[PDB]
Amino acid sequence: TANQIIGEIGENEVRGRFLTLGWQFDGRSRLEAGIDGIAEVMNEGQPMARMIAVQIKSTKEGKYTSESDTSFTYLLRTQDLAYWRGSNLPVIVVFYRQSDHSFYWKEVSRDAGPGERRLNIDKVADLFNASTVNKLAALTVPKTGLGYYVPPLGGGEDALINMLPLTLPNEMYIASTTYEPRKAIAVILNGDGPKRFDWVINGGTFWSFHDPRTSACSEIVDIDQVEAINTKELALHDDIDEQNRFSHLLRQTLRYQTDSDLGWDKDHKALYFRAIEREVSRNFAYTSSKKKTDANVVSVFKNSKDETRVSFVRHHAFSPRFELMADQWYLIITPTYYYTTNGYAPHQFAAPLLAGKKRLDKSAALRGQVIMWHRFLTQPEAYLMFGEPPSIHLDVRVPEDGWVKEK
Amino acid sequence: MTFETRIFDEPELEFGDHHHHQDPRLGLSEAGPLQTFLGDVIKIGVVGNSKTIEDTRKFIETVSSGVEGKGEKHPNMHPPFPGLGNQSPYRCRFEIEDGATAALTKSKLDKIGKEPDHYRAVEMAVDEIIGELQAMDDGGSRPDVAIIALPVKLLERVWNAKAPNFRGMLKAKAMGLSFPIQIVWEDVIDDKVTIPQKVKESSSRKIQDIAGRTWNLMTSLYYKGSGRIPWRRMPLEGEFSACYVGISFYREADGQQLFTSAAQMFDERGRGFVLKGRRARTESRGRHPYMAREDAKKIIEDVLAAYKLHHKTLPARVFILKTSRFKDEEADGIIAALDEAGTELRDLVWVQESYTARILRDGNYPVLRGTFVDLHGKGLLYTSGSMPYYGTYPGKYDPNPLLLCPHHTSESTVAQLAEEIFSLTKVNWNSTQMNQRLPIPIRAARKVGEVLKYVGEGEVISADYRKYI
RNA sequence: AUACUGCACAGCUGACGAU
DNA sequence: ATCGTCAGCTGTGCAGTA
Ligand SMILES: [Mg+2]
Repeated sequence: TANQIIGEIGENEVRGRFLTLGWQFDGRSRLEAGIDGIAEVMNEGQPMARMIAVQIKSTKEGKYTSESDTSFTYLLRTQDLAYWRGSNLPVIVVFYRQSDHSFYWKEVSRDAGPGERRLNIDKVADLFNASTVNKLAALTVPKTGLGYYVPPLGGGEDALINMLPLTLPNEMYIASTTYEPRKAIAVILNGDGPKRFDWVINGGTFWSFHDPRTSACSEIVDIDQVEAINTKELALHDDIDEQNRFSHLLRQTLRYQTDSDLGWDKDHKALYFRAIEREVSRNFAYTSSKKKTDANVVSVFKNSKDETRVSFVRHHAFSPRFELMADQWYLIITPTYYYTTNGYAPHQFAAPLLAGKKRLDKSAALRGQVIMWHRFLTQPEAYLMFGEPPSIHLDVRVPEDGWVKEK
Repeated sequence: MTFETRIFDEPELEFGDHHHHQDPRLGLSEAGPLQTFLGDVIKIGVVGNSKTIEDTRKFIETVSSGVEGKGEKHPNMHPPFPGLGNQSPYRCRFEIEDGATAALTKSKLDKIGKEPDHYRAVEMAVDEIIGELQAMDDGGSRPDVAIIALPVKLLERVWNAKAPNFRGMLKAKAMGLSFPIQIVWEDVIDDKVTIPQKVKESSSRKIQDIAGRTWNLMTSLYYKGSGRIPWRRMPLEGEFSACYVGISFYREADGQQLFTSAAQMFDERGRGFVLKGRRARTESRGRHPYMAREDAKKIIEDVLAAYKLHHKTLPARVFILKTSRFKDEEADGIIAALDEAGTELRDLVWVQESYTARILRDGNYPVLRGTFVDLHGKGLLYTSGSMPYYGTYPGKYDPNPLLLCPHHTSESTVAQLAEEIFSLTKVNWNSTQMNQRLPIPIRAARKVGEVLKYVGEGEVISADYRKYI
């Protein structure tokens, strides 16, 4: 016939779809009439003898019963529920649509008093895949009995580390000079030109990377003892105190660079940036590659009891630490919040709402926060540009696809 | 730069009849403890009020027959407690004897309640409790472990509403009795009562439901009373002989003095796992967390002598864990004190709990337990995380992972040592929880230091670990 | 004080720099 | 004897872990 040939196609091809993973499938004899070949779980090719009975059916082509782009239903017979009873192994049923080579399955846990039969397949979340197999594979373990569990089943994932590859300038300038830093700030504060700080006065020496003569730093460097040196020769030291001096140079270097909007930060967390009139941003345009999305970078939330006054204003912040990585300097980013009264004083109470936000939070918002917070950071003397955080490949995959979301 | 990563399987622990399981509760339920008890009864004593003695008896008779856990969402996270009857996990009975019925007097609690000097209230309360316990130990009614469950009335006039502690000097004084003690706040034994907290006096403490407290307290009582260990980490086939030492730090009950701490464990011949402390106090030299030379040398001499006394042979490998920086001030002393005794292998790992960088993955869940990344020598290891067994994440935020910094004198690679301490984290005899984060020698040394913080000079310390958890 | 994790705050030790 | 940068150490506390 025709549909018999379609069915004998479908059983072999769903055998292959089971065979694309470690999910060894076996056939059945001729006279059964109600259950087909049986699937056995193996992790990484190693068996542990967990069984699932599978029943095959297949069509050729066309729109199914009430078929949509996300869901489609089906009808089931009446005399098969006795064998579809939730026996020692669950009876997963599968259907084939040949046109897009789709193998549909829906969960069969246990029939009960309703006896609704039928089937309620959806297109996206109930298809044969290598991504949602743990939810597929967590069926034979019953609710009763403890100690039974199934490990993660194959697959992989690429995670990332919150790090910034910075692009440092090639050269910087060393200058031996007078005007000790308290006198230096006392003479540089009353200025209207480029009184910009990117130096450390240590042992009466300047160690700047921008031109000291061609700015408002002319009086500190004077008119002589100005030279240039490449950064690579003096980057490596045997003295850890000198490495701490270079870290001081790096921090004061960025203190120029990250003084973009409202920097010049007093705590160990930098980036106090904000707005001027409404104290909101609604910014950091993350264009991505399929759509752009915006998030409340600077947030204003009114108190519950009184609504006409702004309770607290929210900003974002991070703490750099300047760890070199085998003669290579990266910036370590540690995100944190910044509740503020109006922009200049710490808030009276804002801790239990941050803890409440963290209580309903996940780690999904953290990673998304880091990527949107670097999408702005990639964009005169300051380069103000940064690279891309590295990504790593995990041997195992988290079984969250087989679990329910937290709250 | 591309960073290599590693995933370690969840370790399995030893139990009775050569069993191996990764869950202490299930490992006790299927197999029983690693060492059984020749006797069949464990005697319990109660100190406190008459109502507290009553509800302690009610707690024992309530959990004797078995009490179920919590909701059905995570059956592997809250297993039922099968009681102390025919199918006991410990295979022993737990009885309260009639001679240990220490009831306090309301006149004394009115007396101490007076708070002219808060310090003398704590001292005289603890001295009277320890005197009564000593009077109980003298007679022919010696218990095995004493529940000294405090009442709300005494504690609220000594801890919150008045600043010394209670547990510290209390266990510092309960040191000559031939049985340990266990403090039980009144909420554990009676769940109807609600005890308010100190600072947020409107708010109050929240606890577990019934059976998790039952599991933890029953395991603690069994280990304290019998002295036979419930479980130990399974040794690997064809592995060398090893010895684990840990070093922690503390500050005394004064302004500017730091006194350090240590702990030690190894294995026995047949089936066992010792875990002790030291009988000698540690003095102070400065305020940085440092070790000098003679302190580290005598620590190594003590641990090697205690191994040699038990196994009749020196160990082949020494594993040391610290908390502050492994510098050359004490590493020379450690290495010299090892090479005078001929031990070949040597590992020295600084543990950092103070980092500033994490690892970010797709989805709403963080990385699993035991995820390893190698930062060119640094060994960043997530000793907590999601669970394929508990089925969820037991927490709120991203966990702070351990940072392994092996000393350059160490022998093994950074990936083997992290797997070793990953096996070592779950040897906490305080509770049956799986999500341990710090390793057990650092935890034990922290407990020893917290007890020794308030010990008066000239008092003999006990190496028995039952007086510490 | 039946355990454990995260937030928030305050203090002290060794190599750094000044009026 | 304080002060930014530095990296880290301990002390003493409050939610609930799905
Ligand atoms: Mg305890």
